[PDB]
Amino acid sequence: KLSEEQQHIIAILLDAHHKTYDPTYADFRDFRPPVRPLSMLPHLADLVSYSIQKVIGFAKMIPGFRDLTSDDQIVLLKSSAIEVIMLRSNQSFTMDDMSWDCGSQDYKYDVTDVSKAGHTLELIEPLIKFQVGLKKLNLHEEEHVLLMAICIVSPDRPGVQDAKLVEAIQDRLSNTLQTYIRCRHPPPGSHQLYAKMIQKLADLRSLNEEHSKQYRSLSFQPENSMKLTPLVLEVFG
Amino acid sequence: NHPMLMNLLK
Ligand SMILES: C[C@H](CCC(=O)O)[C@H]1CC[C@H]2[C@@H]3CC[C@@H]4C[C@H](OS(C)(=O)=O)CC[C@]4(C)[C@H]3CC[C@]12C
Repeated sequence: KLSEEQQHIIAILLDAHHKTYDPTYADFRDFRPPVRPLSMLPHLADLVSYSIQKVIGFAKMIPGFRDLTSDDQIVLLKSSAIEVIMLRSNQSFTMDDMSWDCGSQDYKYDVTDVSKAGHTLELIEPLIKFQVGLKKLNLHEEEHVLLMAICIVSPDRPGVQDAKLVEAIQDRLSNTLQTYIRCRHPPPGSHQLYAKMIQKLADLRSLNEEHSKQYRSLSFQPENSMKLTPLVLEVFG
Repeated sequence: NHPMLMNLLK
């Protein structure tokens, strides 16, 4: 049975998500336009930079997150950002044509589009397989927003000072997610669903690592760095 | 060491 504390956590994360993920993708118009080598880099760099800001806005409204130090907030978001971007992207991802469909054909991104931003298939092929497996989980929105929040508040991230407080915050969230699955997720959909969600967090670490590797290559060349945003340069280094 | 990130978090 879902406690009062737990119901409140869910209502807050749902609202936090509704406030930071616009499913009409209205802002995409403000990005440097798409072009179909590094042809898609200006558009996707802007997209990612925007999405970083949205993730920060989401994170801020996570119950317990405000209690963390500024430094701890920084290290959690710096290491989580790419992963949460990949998680939140599942909402626009469609298995029909293995694409992110963000409202229009201009903002509909397939394997070849997202490969035109300096990243190879060593990231994109596993990213796309991740999106398929995650989509097959058929998560309730409540589960989706809990998983993103759990991903952000991970005690093992490099450079974390107050790991025990980070763990305490995450546990509250984990326990909520587990209880929610038990109470509100009907079998068979619910079968080992928690274990499968936590596995997605493992997959994301692997994707983050590969993204890091390729970001270093991309960004070693100043003419490519030039095409990013200052936020992207700060967050990804 | 991350001014923009800090600004957006405060
Ligand atoms: C379009 C969707 C988001 C859709 C949604 O939110 O619903 C996002 C989600 C994950 C994103 C990818 C993450 C990894 C890569 C980051 C890179 O950016 S870079 C140079 O490091 O700054 C641009 C290319 C890159 C391959 C991204 C392309 C755009 C993707 C696929």
